Amino acid sequence: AALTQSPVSNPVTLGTSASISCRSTKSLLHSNGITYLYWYLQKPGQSPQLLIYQMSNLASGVPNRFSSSGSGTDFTLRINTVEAEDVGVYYCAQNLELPPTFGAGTKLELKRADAAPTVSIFPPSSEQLTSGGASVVCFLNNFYPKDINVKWKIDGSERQNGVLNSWTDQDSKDSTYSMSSTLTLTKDEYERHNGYTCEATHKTSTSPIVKSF
Amino acid sequence: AALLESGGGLVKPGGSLKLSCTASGITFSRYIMSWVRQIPEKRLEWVASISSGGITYYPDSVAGRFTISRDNVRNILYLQMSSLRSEDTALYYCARGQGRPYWGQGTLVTVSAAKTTPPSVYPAAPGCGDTTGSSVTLGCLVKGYFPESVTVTWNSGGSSVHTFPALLQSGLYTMSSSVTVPSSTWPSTVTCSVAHPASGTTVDKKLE
Repeated sequence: AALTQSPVSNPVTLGTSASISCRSTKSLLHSNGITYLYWYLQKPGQSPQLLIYQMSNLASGVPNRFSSSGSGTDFTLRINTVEAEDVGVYYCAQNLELPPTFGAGTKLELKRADAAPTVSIFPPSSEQLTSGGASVVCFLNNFYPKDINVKWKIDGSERQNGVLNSWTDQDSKDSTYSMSSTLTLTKDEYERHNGYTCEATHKTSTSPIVKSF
Repeated sequence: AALLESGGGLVKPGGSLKLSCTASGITFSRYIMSWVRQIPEKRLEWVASISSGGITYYPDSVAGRFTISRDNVRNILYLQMSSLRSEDTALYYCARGQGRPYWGQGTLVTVSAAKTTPPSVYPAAPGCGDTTGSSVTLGCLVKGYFPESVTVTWNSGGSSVHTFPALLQSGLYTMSSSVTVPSSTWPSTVTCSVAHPASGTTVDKKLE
């Protein structure tokens, strides 16, 4: 019994309804009249949360904006009046027979207005320096869409060697995206230069939001 | 009604570990109890099930290495793991899947050879010559730790927090966390609290 869902939903406007499809290779409708399909939610950095079970029973705590309908083989999770906090990955699954099987999950995409990244660069801490290490960090927070590049310039030169980037999931309250960029290097190398620039080229303005020290 | 997994931890390849699960409001002996697991990559993986009649089911992936059992009197569910493999690393859940599914908070099982290490916390504060004042961006850099499971807290009251996923570098994990507040309150002590149980460590650094 394989359950299949798409990896991403179409972008949804806050306040409007979202639909998440799911399909099973076998009918989940049991002779007792119950359809053994359940949905759970996985938010950024939290434990899975049951949403709906037996096709149309809400789990306590789950607001009635959530609902599920479908035949025995094709189902739809519906979320009306989508709120920013609804972001996350929705999984369908079946508990009709062994072995238990699960969908691959559908990430709810929330659409919103373009936003610029609030950049903030930081030089190696004194502590890290006393330990011989020297990493320069700069954040590019609360931007939209999640598309961006980031570029480092050491003393006016392009350095992409020891750079590591990390992106967060869509914010559950802001619907924006944030990213972290860290250029790690030896203290000896760090002192070998004086200027460090953090460049953030977002798909807006055409002009990069640079920051350096 | 609550299910509580326990017994997870760091174990060397080829090693063995026994997970247990207690419950409140659920009588294990009456259902098909199961164990499932999820690798951070996401998507649950069935690990084992045991029927009310005591029949055990296992997918090929663990077929002869894992043993699910149940103590009907003490109402405890067990998962005896052996010949542990790297691919077994994950968060393991105890679950009553029939009807309304119930599962625990989960227990982490790390199959590695690497030595566990506490995290090095470095404060990220505005240096000399930077746009500050109206809302400033502060943060803490956490690098040099192993058991990934690590949590950062800012005064226990943050809404403008941004915890970035940890990236593995040279065997060690590194993650950062940023916060933002107006300068009007800036001189009111900002402190980040990094917890890392797998090391029994908790580091706190007040920025500037």
